[PDB]
Amino acid sequence: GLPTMLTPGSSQFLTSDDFQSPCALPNFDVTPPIHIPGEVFNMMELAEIDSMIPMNSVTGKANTMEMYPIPLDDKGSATPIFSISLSPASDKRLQYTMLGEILNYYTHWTGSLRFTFLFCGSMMATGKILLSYSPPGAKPPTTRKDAMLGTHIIWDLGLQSSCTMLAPWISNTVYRRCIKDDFTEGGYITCFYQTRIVVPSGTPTSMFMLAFVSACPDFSVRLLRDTNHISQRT
Amino acid sequence: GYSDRVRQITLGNSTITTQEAANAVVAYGEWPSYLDDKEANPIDAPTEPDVSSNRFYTLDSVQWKSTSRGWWWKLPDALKDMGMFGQNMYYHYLGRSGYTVHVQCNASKFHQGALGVFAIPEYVMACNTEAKTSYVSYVNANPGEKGGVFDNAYNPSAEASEGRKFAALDYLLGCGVLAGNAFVYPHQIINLRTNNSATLVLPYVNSLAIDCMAKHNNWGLVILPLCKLDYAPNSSTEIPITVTIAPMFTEFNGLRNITVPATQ
Amino acid sequence: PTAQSTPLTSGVNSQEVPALTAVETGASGQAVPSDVIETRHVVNYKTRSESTLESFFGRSACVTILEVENFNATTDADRKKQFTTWAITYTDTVQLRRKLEFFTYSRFDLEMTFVITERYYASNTGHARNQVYQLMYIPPGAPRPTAWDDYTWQSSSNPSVFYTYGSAPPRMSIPYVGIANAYSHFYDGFARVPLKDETVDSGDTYYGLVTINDFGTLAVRVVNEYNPARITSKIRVYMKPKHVRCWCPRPPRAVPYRGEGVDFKQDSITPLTAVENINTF
Amino acid sequence: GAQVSSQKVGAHVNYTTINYYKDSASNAASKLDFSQDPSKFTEPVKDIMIKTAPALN
Ligand SMILES: CC(=O)N[C@H]1[C@H]([C@H](O)[C@H](O)CO)O[C@@](O)(C(=O)O)C[C@@H]1O
Ligand SMILES: [Ca+2]
Ligand SMILES: [Ca+2]
Ligand SMILES: [Ca+2]
Ligand SMILES: [Ca+2]
Ligand SMILES: [Cl-]
Ligand SMILES: [Cl-]
Ligand SMILES: [Cl-]
Ligand SMILES: [Cl-]
Repeated sequence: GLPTMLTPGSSQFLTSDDFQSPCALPNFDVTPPIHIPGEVFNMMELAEIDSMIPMNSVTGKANTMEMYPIPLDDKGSATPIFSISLSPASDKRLQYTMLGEILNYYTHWTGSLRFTFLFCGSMMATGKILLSYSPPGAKPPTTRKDAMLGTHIIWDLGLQSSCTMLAPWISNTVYRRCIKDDFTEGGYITCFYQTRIVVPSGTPTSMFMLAFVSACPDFSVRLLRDTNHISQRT
Repeated sequence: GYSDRVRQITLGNSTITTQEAANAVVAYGEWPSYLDDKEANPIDAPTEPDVSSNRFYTLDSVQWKSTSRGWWWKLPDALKDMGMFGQNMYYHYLGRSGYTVHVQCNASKFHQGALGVFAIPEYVMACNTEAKTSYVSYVNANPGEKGGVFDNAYNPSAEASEGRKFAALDYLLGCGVLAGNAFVYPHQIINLRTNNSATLVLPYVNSLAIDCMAKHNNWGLVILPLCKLDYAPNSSTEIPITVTIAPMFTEFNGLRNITVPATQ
Repeated sequence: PTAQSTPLTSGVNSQEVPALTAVETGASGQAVPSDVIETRHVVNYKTRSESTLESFFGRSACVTILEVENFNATTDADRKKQFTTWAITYTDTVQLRRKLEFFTYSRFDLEMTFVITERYYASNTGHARNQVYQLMYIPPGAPRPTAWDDYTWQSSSNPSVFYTYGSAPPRMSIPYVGIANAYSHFYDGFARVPLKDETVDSGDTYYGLVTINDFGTLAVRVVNEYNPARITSKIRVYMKPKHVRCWCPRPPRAVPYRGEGVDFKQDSITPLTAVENINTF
Repeated sequence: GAQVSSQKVGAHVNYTTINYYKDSASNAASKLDFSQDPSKFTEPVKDIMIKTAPALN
């Protein structure tokens, strides 16, 4: 025989190996392929689809359809409408979005996050809303005058129903970790009345908006891992 | 002059108009089509009923209330008793169809609410007994044009025989996934301040070229109130939701005597 | 091919309003940072290599644990411990199943790998010679063994692998074997149409993929006759989908499975932990 | 019948493959496919939507 010498690794079963193996059903004639709609090539295609943030997952609303709609009214309070950390894998509200679920199969993420808001009041309701992203390392914003110093958009409610706020990729590291982590903290997303919601008479004075999250085309993930979102008894 | 809000759809002898649309969805970017010779399976010359069957059928309307948790239908089940489409479906072993789905819900500039309208391939739903798995009667799975409703509570039956229906739990989309992620499925939203209709054009979707329509629903249609109906003068007001669906590029194989499914 | 680079952009004062849209259309938000902020040029050299379907599925996952024993069996129950049969499925475990169920339909070849382990049942019954295992794939219709040493194990046509304890984990490839043009992960239907006034039972019939799926049976035995020392074995079965295509994405499983279907369990349908307030960083 | 292809880059670069088996099912992983079309899921609309234009005109 050809003289050979076995190296370390010989006979091991590495579950991420990529070797050929003999076919148990040789010369099997596979069913011919046909075109099926909706072919997927990359999990990041799915990450670019909007899914609803369960933004109002408070006691009594968590694990109900009422976890999604963000309460709005015509009272013009100075208190924030919602506040959430840019922790898209680990945050209690972002982890169960479609993007959050995909991120929990990876260790590292990079790129820009898109937050799209749909106003679901009456046509007669008007308003201006400030949506802000504050990169980390300063006092988390709890007032409009701190929020407006960060990346922000002033949304005018009108015929165009929806407004997109970007959390642009602003990071020390080239990737953030898909866990709660001080070193790769992402910063703060907040929302304030810029004016207030105004309605005429015979109109609901309280209403909702829906918040969606998706990945931008600059977004990618690395280091495949098991998710903490599925388990079984043994 | 031409507008994303104003649309006419004509199929066979039937026309829909809308003046408050929001574009239209073509599911997975693919218009329906006939089955090509290079993808064909059954070898008998198919029936292509064209205008007799490929036309708008309007289902019984449902009432949207402040307390509604949502509605579901299956396709082709919802159209099984619809004119010549139903006859062609039941006289043949095999059928394929695309659809134009037109969901209709008008209100006023003073009403508010938002409906998610989702077209779901292989919309498999949970059963309502924990004594068994996958334990749903044919009759409960196939309600026809009346469809079914979602609930915000899960109350599985004491006895297996009493739980042979879907546990249509709204926030789990009746199937153990979070409803907030239903947007990965072809969808529109009817947001009353913006639009009064949703239009989805669906190609045939299956792991086969053609299949047994009486055994197998290709699509679920889900309507979920994402934001509850509200109207300040009367919180108890009801507005209709009307579902109108046209089969498209229908093709049938394996003609014999008519299929008459069990009713109990 | 790389993920998107960011172009150099300054401000705007314009009737062009890329920040506004209408998601009622069924379109997701499309705007990117250059639409709503001043951006520098950043060249993006990073790729989506590890999120291709081949990369996402490119792992051998444990799908079941089988048990077989080798000892002098004197009862029916003990005779049935000398071999095992398993209906081939990915639904005994949750991890690979959940990844596949991001999709409605799939097409792939399968790499199957096995990890075989033993222990002595007792210390007072001497020793056991090194054991050979037979793992026989019984396609639907082929006769199933009723004893560890019956005629079925001659395996003239069924594929078998003979594995020697302590050797490298055994491994073989299976083609895409589906009788349809893809595997269905979900089937909204039944195996037959129940007809008007038929006498066939409608009270104990099932629904969905469980009514139509059959990938056959794995049969495992120890080929050796019994030693005085009883040996108990575990066979861990691993699946890696390769040459993967998938269609029609789905929301992933959000709550525990309770069987082969989509059914959920009343005590396990609250995946979210409630936040203190809508304003909790 | 050796195939020579680019490796995935590391810290700091071709590799050779020969298929040993008569069944393609026996082959190692498919080569990296960077194909994508997110628009079939993110924008499956009949009428083109220009980002800078109103979504509804
Ligand atoms: C599986 C198991 O628990 N086996 C144990 C056995 C059995 O219980 C008895 O031998 C049966 O009578 O007992 C031991 O003390 C022994 O034999 O050395 C330890 C051994 O681990
Ligand atoms: Ca004809
Ligand atoms: Ca680039
Ligand atoms: Ca726009
Ligand atoms: Ca700019
Ligand atoms: Cl009916
Ligand atoms: Cl009957
Ligand atoms: Cl033998
Ligand atoms: Cl022997």
